[PDB]
Amino acid sequence: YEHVTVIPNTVGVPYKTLVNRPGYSPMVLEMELLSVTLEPTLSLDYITCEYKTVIPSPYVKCCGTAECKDKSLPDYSCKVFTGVYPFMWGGAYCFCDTENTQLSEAHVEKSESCKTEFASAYRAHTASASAKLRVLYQGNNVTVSAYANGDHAVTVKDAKFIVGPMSSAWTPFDNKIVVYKGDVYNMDYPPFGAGRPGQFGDIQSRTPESEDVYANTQLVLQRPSAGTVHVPYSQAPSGFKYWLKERGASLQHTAPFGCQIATNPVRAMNCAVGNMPISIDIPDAAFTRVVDAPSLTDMSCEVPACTHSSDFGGVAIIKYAASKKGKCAVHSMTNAVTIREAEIEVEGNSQLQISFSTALASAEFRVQVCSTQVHCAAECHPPKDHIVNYPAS
Amino acid sequence: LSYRNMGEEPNYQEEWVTHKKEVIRTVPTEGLEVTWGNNEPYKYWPQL
Repeated sequence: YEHVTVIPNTVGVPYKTLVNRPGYSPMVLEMELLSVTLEPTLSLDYITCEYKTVIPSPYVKCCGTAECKDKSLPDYSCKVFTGVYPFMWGGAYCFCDTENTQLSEAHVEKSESCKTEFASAYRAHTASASAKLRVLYQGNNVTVSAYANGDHAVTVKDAKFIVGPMSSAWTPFDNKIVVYKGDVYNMDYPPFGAGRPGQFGDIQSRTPESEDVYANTQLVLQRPSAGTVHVPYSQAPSGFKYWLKERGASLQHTAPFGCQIATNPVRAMNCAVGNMPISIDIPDAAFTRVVDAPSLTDMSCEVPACTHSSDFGGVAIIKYAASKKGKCAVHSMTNAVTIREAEIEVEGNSQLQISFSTALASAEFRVQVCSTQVHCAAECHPPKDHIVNYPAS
Repeated sequence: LSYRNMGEEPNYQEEWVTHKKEVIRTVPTEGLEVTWGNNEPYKYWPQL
């Protein structure tokens, strides 16, 4: 009626499930999760871009005493250079002799590429589970994607799906992550506007489109240009340049758990940890009765080759004699060997040479031939290959 | 080019490469994903 099982939550596993209704016929379903999605609760705190110090117009009081100004901006500064004797391209800038002053006023400013400057200090909240899995039941292999927590239905081919939650949260979420313009960098977000000198976060933007920005980078004006109209204004290095310079590894560079990291929104594709509770709401009317199918009996299970490898190494014949022709299910009634097919066409007194992938060398695989049992034997020798690409059985 | 194990402890080593190189990747229990340059990196899984 309802088949609740746990598939091994891994990318690309042929998750076989034998829905055998008692007094129905044998039913089998082969589903595989293509992608799981970890979607965290992003909560932006620091806005990260390089801070550009806007130096003002030169306050050359030529032949005149300097006056103070309280530049109450982010990093405003007024400095008095006594001895204002600047000369310019039209000549000497002061017609007065020696009593000129240089008021040097320098303020801070955000990045003019601040739209391109995407430093997102997403203080991460909880994670969301989304999953897309294909399913092959009723002779049909079709995909279904959903918010994979188990609080929203999937319904495909008359088959309900309660997918999710996962087992654990060891995922690519850190505590307060940083979107470094496409990158996931797990970082220590500083005091929001009260950041330390020169680190990643010198110009902290408490709003990503805000107007207040904490920038204490030591933008200090030196003594002025000696006879030249120049405001020497020494500031700290590019902390946004440094954190972009020291970008480090991304999520793909930092994949724990075999994790695959994606951005905007940060998606945890291939969170290879935990098993998936999948509940197929089987529509029971499609479940054909036990008298309905061909009556498979008098079978022999002969392992033609036993090669303990990742591939379907035990390819064994089942000389079976069905009651009538039809598509009878091949169910892995044993624990180890996965049947390469799912339901083979049994036409009559013939041999179905189906393959099973296992690892155990002395293999006795018990299989259900649509109602029947067969415990076949195989000496699974070690395969000659060393390293493969895929996963195995 | 970086390498890292295919499980929880990745151990994601990485080296910028300049010359001809012979990388001796260790077959992990979860295998070894290596991205050498700009393609999707190969994931070694050792058959017994």
